[PDB]
Parts: sequence; structure tokens; C-alpha cells
Amino acid sequence: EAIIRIPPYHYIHVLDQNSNVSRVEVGPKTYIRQDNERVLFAPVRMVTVPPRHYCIVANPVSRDTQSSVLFDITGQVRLRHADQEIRLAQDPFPLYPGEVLEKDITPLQVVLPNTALHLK
Amino acid sequence: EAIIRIPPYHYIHVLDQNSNVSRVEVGPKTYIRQDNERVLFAPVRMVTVPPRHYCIVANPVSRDTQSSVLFDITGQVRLRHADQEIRLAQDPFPLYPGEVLEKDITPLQVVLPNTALHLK
Amino acid sequence: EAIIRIPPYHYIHVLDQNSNVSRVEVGPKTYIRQDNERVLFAPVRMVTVPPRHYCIVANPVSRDTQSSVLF
Repeated sequence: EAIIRIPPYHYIHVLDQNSNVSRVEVGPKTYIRQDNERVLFAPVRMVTVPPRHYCIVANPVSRDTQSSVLFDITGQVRLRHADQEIRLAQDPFPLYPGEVLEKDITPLQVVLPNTALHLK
Repeated sequence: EAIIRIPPYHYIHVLDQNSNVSRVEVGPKTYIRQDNERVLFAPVRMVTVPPRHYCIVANPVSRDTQSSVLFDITGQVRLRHADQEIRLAQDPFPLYPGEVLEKDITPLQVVLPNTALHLK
Repeated sequence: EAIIRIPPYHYIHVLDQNSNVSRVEVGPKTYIRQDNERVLFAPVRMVTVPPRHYCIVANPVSRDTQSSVLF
């Protein structure tokens, strides 16, 4: 079924076979698939963690000083493959394609006065 | 099937029987094979390792001061056969034909202050 | 089969279902179809008539003073 309802704060990925390129989709709109494309999966809650909580995601997308996403001309999102990403809190966000979620909903590392954190 | 979808950061090799020469292919495009050619394999993730990690690959391609790849006129990539190659981190890359991957995803050799590394 | 060989002076039509729009294709190239598209038919000789001979075709395309096709 070409019809694809999306709950308002959710996302999906779709592979455009003609250009051979997947992309994430966002927003409330029931974005129907086009003829060249194929939906990867049913809609999923946007990756979110509470304030003073954190999450770690592989393959962060590149950003400028404006932190604007840098789309590639061929239709892939730009990705820092070897590099990782960490997040505390901000606006809810779609999972970008080619990223790999790892740590999530992790409580922020509390530290009592009498203890300490050895680091390398 | 002549159609050959390629995921955006992936590569494949194809042997052109007419000129009897293989070559790597790159990028998001669903590069269809030509009549003279035959695909070697299904698309594979580009060889990548994290920063402060390393990998070793046999048969490095030649490069100039610009580190530009030196394509041979006959269609083979240039190769340093006896010589090896090592890599720490940079942009994700296709595996060039005639190369042989060896070490990969290897953590960089950590060294604590009290120890030492005997070498030959 | 996505592969579509075209003889050098021939043409085919292809419907792009995503934009819901057909278009003609031209030239020697073995123009492979894209994922969104579907070939209408096998390649056909270009419509041609000899000098001091004539032909009539319905639904002419628009043209400018340059007689350029108006897509």
C-alpha cells in the first residue's frame, strides 16, 4: 500500500531504488511513497532522552557552525563513520539513515561527593 | 540482472571482459553493468576504521604529491605489490581491486607509562 | 529486465509512475530504466518518409521560432 501514515513526532526510512539512495522522512504528514521508492519500516518514535540523561549514537551527520545538516548531492546524508556521537537533551529528532543507535535512555552519570571518576 | 543498486557509501568490483580489466565502482548511484562487463559481488561497506584505530592492507595504490590515484591506461589500477599499507583514520574509502585487506578495526596500540615496546 | 538496448535511430516510451508521467527516449544508448519507471514497448524505427513524400500525425508538439520543443 502506497499510503504511509506518520504519527506527528515519528520517522521512517525509504530507499529510492532509481537513485539507489535511502532517506529519512519526518513530520505529521501521511507521506505516501513514490513509484521509485520502497519503505524500510513502520513508523517509529523519534529517539529521545530526558534532560540530565544521555544517549550515544554511531555515525553522526556533519554540521556547520549553524549546525545545519549537510545533505550530499547524491541523496545520502553525510556521515562521520569512525566518529561517534553523544547527546544530553534537546528537541526530539528522527534517526538519520546510516546511523546506529547504541546508548539510549541512559541516566546521566551521577557522582556523590565522596567518590571520584578515574579516566583514561 | 543488469541493474545494480549501490548503497551510498559502498563499493563493488566489475570485470570488463572485452578489455579484460576489473575496476572498483563507487557512490550512491545504482550503476547498471554494461554488456561487456560482469559484476564480481554484491555491494559491501567501505573499509573504515575509527580515529585512534588502525588497519593494514596489502597492495597499496600509487599516489602523487597530491595523493591522486594513478590509473593505468589499460584499465587496471596501479599497485605496489610487495609493499604494504597502513591507515589510522580519514574519509571512508572503497577497496581498490588487486588489494588484499588484512588488519582491520584494530584498536590503536595503547601504551601505559611503565611499559615499553621493543622493536626490530 | 532493467537493461534496454536501443538501436541508434530508434525510440521508446517510458512511464514514470512516481511523477505519473511518460516520456520518449532517443539515441544509440542502451538506456536502462530507473526504479520508478516502466518501459512501454520494444524499440521502434523512427517515423520517416522520403523526400517528395508525406505523412500526417495527430497531436503535434508546440514549437517556438527556433522550433525548439517546449517541455
